[PDB]
Amino acid sequence: GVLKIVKVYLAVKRRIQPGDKMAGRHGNKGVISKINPIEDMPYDENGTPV
Amino acid sequence: EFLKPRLVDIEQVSSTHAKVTLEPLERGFGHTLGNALRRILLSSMPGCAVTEVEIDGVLHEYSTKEGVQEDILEILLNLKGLAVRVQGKDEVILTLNKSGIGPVTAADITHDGDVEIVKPQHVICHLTDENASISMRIKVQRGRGYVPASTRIRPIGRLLVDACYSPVERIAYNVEAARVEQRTDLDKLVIEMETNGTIDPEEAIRRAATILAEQLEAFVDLR
Amino acid sequence: GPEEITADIPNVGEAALSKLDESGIVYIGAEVTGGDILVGKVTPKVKDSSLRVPNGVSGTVIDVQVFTRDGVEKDKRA
Repeated sequence: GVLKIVKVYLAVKRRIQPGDKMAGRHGNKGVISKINPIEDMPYDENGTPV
Repeated sequence: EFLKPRLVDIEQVSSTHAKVTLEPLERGFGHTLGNALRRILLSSMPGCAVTEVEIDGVLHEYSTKEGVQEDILEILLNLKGLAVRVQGKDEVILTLNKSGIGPVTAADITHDGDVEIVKPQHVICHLTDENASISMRIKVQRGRGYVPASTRIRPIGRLLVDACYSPVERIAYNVEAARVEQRTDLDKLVIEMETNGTIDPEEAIRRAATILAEQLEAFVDLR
Repeated sequence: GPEEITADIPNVGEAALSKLDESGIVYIGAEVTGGDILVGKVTPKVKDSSLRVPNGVSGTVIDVQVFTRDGVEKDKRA
C-alpha cells in the first residue's frame, strides 16, 4: 500500500546547558546547575580560571 | 586627598601578551581596581569575529568538499579562531581564494585596506589535490561578549558561525609595593593580559575604565 | 484515493513553503525549525498531512532519500 517514502535527515548541534548530565569515569555523576560567566569562575594567581 | 593612579608602563611581552602598570595606588584600591578591571576586560571588551561563511559549492557544514583535508564543520571551527582587526567599519566581507596543494591559511585571504590579519599563519584548511580550489566569503562583524549562532535571528549555503567577539583571553593582576618619592604606603597594580592580538592593551585598559566610570555615574548621584 | 506528495498544499502561505522544491521536498542544507514542512503531502479526504519538523527540533537538512515502488512515476526531486 505504500506509494513512496521520503526520508529526511536532520542534523542538530546540542550545546551544553543546565539540566544536562555530566560524569567522570569514577562514578562521579551530576547535573549542570549553572553556566557561570568566565569572570565569575574561581581563578589562580596567573588569572587562569577553572 | 587620594592619589590618582596613572598608566606608567606597558610591557608588550609578545603580540598577544602585555603588562600594564598603574601607579600609584592607595591601600585597598589596588585590589579593587584590579578585580573591577579584570571583570570588565573579561566580559565587555569589543572585538571582531567571524559570523557568516559562504564556501562555493557547499550547502551545509555537515558535508565534505573534494580535495579538502578538513570537514566543512572543522573549517568553520578554524574560521571561528581567526583573529582580525577591522578599522573604520563594524562589518566587512573578506574573500579567500586558494588553489593547489598546501595549507590554506589566513595569509591567503584577499588583502583589505581596513582589515588587519594579526596571525597570518592561522591555518584555515588544507588542500590535498592539485586541481582542488577553495573560494569563500567570510563575514566579520564587530561586537562584544559571546553570541551563539542559534540565538542569532538566509540563502542555503550561508553557514552561521558562533561569534566569540571578546579579544581578551586571560586577565591576571598583581598588587605590589610601589616606590614613591616620599610615600611608602603606595602600591602599584600590574595587569597581565593575554589577548588575540586585535586590541591594544592601553586601549583595553582605558575602555574598561570608561565602562566602569559610566556605570558609576548612576551611583555618583544617587536618586 | 492515492496520497500525493507535492508542493501544492492548502491553507498554508507561500513563505512557509519556500524551503520546499517544485516536488514539495525540502532542499538539502535548509535550516528548518519546529513546525516547518519537510515533505508536503495531501490526502484526498485534500487534507494537510505534510511531514513537519517536530516541535523544538530546529536543525539542518543534510540528506534526502526517495523510495518509489514499481509502477509509480517518481517525482522531479526523485
